[PDB]
Amino acid sequence: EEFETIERFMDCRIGRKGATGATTTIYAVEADGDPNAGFEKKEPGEIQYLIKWKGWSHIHNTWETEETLKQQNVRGMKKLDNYKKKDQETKRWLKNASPEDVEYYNCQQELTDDLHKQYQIVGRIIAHSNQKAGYPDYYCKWQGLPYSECSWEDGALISKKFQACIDEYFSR
Amino acid sequence: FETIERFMDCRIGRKGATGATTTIYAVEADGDPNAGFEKEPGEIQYLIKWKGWSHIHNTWETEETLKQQNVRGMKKLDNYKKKDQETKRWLKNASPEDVEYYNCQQELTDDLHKQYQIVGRIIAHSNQKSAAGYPDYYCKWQGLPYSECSWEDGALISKKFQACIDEYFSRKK
Amino acid sequence: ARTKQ
Amino acid sequence: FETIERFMDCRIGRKGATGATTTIYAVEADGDPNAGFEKNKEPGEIQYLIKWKGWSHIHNTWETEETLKQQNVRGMKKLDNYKKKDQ
Repeated sequence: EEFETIERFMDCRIGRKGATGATTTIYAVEADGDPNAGFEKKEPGEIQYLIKWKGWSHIHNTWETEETLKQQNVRGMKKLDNYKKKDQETKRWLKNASPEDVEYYNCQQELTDDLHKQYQIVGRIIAHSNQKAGYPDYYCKWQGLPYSECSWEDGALISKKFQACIDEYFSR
Repeated sequence: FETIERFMDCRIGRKGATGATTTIYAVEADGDPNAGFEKEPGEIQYLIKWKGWSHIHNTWETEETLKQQNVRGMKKLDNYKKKDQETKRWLKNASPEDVEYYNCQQELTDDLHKQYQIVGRIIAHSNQKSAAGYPDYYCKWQGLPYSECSWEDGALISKKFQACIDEYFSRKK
Repeated sequence: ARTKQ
Repeated sequence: FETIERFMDCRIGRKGATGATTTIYAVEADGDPNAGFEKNKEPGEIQYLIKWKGWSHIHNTWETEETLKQQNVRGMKKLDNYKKKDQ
């Protein structure tokens, strides 16, 4: 009686079959490995979308298939038809875009993408919970985003990549 | 029936300073209904980014106008408020340092958001023209990926981005 | 087209 | 004259947004006639991006069964085979 709902489509790639979901979170990749790591270096492809989930911070995005989504009962899938239509709509414009335009497109998407990557890195932990199952949860200010997007995140992790921010925090 | 996609900002301004008359294009063409706000006693108004409308079409709205319009997404007004409260409580007593950050790191986003409202580049136009003779323009917004491009009214755009327009047709040779 | 009219 | 060399794409677009007026040089010249479309305008047609034999891609256009129909292009067989997708 739960079900996440997709909020924003972040990116799409052609990737290894099964290299979608939980194990594609930046911190899983980091922890364990990247299921899409070797890809097309021959083997079957699968157009996958990078999802931003309602309720979770970008640090939790995952790659997904038009199916895995259905096979999971996520809401917002009406957004998937909007995206698809748009991507083709542009992949199209590409083959004919003058080099002067293709360059702009590349610079902008380059930037845009770096932006979308900050969102995943703690900028400053501003608060903390004092209910430890062994660690405190931390309230995080994400780089590139408003405080309106601070989100409680599991301690334990945070520490795995952002100790400096929590060691900082820390006045005293 | 419209949908609240995102809460961009929060303010307090003249009562009535909400809706269409509060867009930046309307404001530029007619002045700010919130004009030189302040003696004035005010209302809590939210800057809202709508579903299927570009940031150039955002508008300030009060919890009331929202309900009056039957817009969908009201759930969002509660979270936002609950979140806004959570922030304050947590920043009641923070170093002045904590506070500087917050104000800098918030002026950054404030300024960033404004960009979405300006056409960084027009990349195609319509074969059909208004009765006025304006075609519509597929606009690429400053700060947002091409997945965010959109078709905007010809007349609307021309009022403020005639360059991009001029420089779009100029690029044909 | 379509603005806030 | 006029055979079909290959169906390049497919789409739902404004009725009429087909033919000469859909070449890249014509779109760039006088705007895209599919501009702004989206399923709620009542034109809704299935349109195929049909690259032509004897013409390079810049000349490819968007046609419809009815449009291919009345021009009398050869290669319709291609259409049948293109209308070939299952789940």
